[PDB]
Amino acid sequence: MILDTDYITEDGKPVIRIFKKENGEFKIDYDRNFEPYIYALLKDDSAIEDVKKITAERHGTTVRVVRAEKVKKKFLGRPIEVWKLYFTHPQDQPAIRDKIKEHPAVVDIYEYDIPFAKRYLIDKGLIPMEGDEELKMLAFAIATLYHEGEEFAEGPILMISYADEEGARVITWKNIDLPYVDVVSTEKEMIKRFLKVVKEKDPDVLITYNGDNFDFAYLKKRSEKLGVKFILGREGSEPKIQRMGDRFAVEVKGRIHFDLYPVIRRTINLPTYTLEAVYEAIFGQPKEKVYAEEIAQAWETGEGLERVARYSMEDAKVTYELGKEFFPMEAQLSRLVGQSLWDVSRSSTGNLVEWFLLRKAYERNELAPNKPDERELARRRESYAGGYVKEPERGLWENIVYLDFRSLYPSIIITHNVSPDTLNREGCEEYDVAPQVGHKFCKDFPGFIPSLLGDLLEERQKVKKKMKATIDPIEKKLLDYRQRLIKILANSFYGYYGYAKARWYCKECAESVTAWGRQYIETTIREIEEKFGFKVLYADTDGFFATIPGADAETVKKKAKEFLDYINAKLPGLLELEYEGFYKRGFFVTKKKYAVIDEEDKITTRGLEIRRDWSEIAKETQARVLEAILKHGDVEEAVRIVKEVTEKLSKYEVPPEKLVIYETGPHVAVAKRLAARGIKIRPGTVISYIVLKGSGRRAIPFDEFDPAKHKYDAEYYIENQVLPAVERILRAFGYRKEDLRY
Repeated sequence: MILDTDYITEDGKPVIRIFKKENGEFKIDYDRNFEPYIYALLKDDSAIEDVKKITAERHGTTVRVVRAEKVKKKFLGRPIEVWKLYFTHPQDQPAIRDKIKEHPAVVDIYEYDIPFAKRYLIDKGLIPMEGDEELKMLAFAIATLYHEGEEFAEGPILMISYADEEGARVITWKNIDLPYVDVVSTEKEMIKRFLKVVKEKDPDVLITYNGDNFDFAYLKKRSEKLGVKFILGREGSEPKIQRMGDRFAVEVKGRIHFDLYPVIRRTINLPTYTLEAVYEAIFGQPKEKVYAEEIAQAWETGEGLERVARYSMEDAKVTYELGKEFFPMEAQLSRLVGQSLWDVSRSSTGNLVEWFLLRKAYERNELAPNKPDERELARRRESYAGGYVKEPERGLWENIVYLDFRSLYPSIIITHNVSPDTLNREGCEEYDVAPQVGHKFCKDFPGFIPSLLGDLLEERQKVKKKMKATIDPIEKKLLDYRQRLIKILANSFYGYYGYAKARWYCKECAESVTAWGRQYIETTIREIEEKFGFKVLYADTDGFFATIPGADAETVKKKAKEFLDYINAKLPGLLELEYEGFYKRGFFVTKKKYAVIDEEDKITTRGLEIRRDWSEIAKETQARVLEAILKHGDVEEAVRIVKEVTEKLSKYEVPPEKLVIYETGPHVAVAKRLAARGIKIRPGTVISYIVLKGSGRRAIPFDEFDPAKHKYDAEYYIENQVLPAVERILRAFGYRKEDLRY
C-alpha cells in the first residue's frame, strides 16, 4: 500500500518518491518523468507563440515553457479548449504564472497551485492506504526539566518513553528501580538509544500527542545542543518541520507521523484537551497528571522518581491506545479523499471536500476553477439567511412525536440537480426553480456535484450491506468508519457551496438549498395540520415536534405513521420524512431552547444554562424543576421547589457539600489562597471552592470549610447560582426571578 508521496530535486529536475509498504517490506519507488503543468485560456490560438517565449527567473536560472499542447476539457459544463503548458520543475509555476496571466491575449490560467506530490496521486489514479497491509506502530512521549523564565528547550530531556504491542518502556539517565525503565549514562545516550529502538523496530507509524508543536521541536533543539544527528526518517533524514498557518506540523520521511492532537480536536468536543482528559473521555478510565514542577523537584532531589517514571510510561501507553482507536478511522478517511493520512488528519472539512472534488474533476476531464483572489475573497464574506425556525407554541404539551427529513440538503442537491454548472444554463429544456430566490437549475444533464453526491450515497449503501454481512469484527469496524465518513463528506457539500475559499463556491446554490429546505419543511407542516389535525409545536431546519392535543399516545403514534405514508408518496426524488422519536411530555421555551421526556422517563434538553461556575445546588434544583414539569406535569410544584430551596438557603439549612463550585472575583480570591499553600496556578478544572459572606463586593477551598468558623453567602447562591439556573425555564411559564426568591 501507498503511505505517502513527495519530491526531491536532482540537478534541477523533480523526482517523485512513492513510499510504500508491500508484503511486510518498505519500498521507495521513483518517477523522473512526471512533468508539472498549468492550463491557459487564450483569446486566439496564434498567441501561443508569444506565450512560449515568456520567461521568468528562479535562482539565477531562466525558467521557460518547455512545451505546449491544445486540449479539450469541460469547464462548468461547457466545452472548452485550453493550452496545457509544461514546465521543467514545479517551482517554475509560482515564478512565471503571473507573467503568463498578465499577457493581454491570456483570458485566464488554471490549476497552477496544485502541489506536485498531490498532483501525482490524482493524475496517476493512486489511492493511499488501500489494501490489507498491517502497519507497525510506535507511540512516544518525553519528560523535560522545566524552569519558569527560560527559553524553549533550555532544560534537558529527562525521560523518553515509547509503547507498542510489546508494552511500554522508559529510557532515562538516572537510576530508577522499575522493571520497564532502561538506564543510560547521559541525555545524549538516551536520545541515541531512542534512535536505535526506532531503527530496530522500524515502525510505519510514529504516534504522538501534540508532537507537531512540542515533542519534535524539543528533540531538535536538544540534538543541536548535544551534536546528535536525529535521523528518524527511513531514508536517513531528520524530521521536517512545516508551517500550517499559526501552528506547525512535522513529517518523518518514510513513516507516518500521526499526531493525535489535531484529530481529537475535530472528532470530539471537550472543555480541555489535555492527554488526561482525552483518555478519560474515550476509554472511561482515569489518568493522573504529574506537573512540570513535581518533575523538576523529583529530578533535583532524586526523591519520587518512580512516580515520574510511571507517569512517563503511562503517557506512551495511552498515546498508543488512543492511536489504535483513531488511526483506522483516519486511514479510511485517506482512502476516501485520496490523499495521505498525514495531510488528511491535519485538514479541515473544506479542504477534504476540495481534494475529493479535485480528484473527481481529473477523472471526468473537468477543468478545475481557481481559488479566490483577496478581492474576490472579501466579496464572499456576505451575510446568510437559511433554515426555517418556527417560534414555538408556549406551554406544556403531551404525547409528542418528532419527525425529520433523511439527509435533507444532500437530497435537495441530487433531486434538483443543484450545481454551479447547471445554474441558469441557457437554452435549457427542463429546469427546477428554487422558491423565493428563483435560481433555475438545468436538468438536461447531471451536474458535477449532484452526480458525485449520488455516487457517494450509492457507495455508502454498498458499504452498509457489506458491514452487516461480514462476521469479521475488525472488517466490520473498518466498514463502519468508511460508511460514517461517507455520510460526513456528503453532508459537507452544502457548507462547501458557501465556503469562501472554495474553488466550486456558489452562493446561488447554497441559498437555493436552504430555500428548498424551508419550502419542504413548511409544506409538510401545513399538510399535517390541515389534513391530520396535528398541532406543530416547534420546528428547526429539517424536523418538527407535533401532537394531537386531545389524543392518546397510541392514537398519536398511529396517525403519525399514516401521515408519513401520505407525505412520502407526495415528496419528490430522494426527499423522505422519517419517524425519529416519541415523547411523553415537552415544553418549548424559545427557538433552539426546549426540554422533552421519553417513555423511559429520560429528560432530553437543548439550550439550557447547563458554564463552569456552577454548584451542585444549582444543578440539583434545575433537575428537580425539570422533573416536576416533565415527569409530574406540575409547574406549580416546580415553583414551590425553587421557593423551598431559596428559603432553605436563606435560613442556612442547606448542607455545604451541595455548595461546592468546580472551576474575576471569587476565582481570583480562591487562587490567592491556593497559591499561599504552595499549590501552583495551573490550567485545570480541579478547583473546588465555596463562597462565604466576605463583606467585600470571599472564596475558600471546600477542604477548609468549617461551619463553626465560616458561613456561606446565602445571597450569592440564590442570586448567582440557583435563580439563574432555573430562571430561563420558569420564565417560559410566566414567572419572574422575584416570583421565586422566600
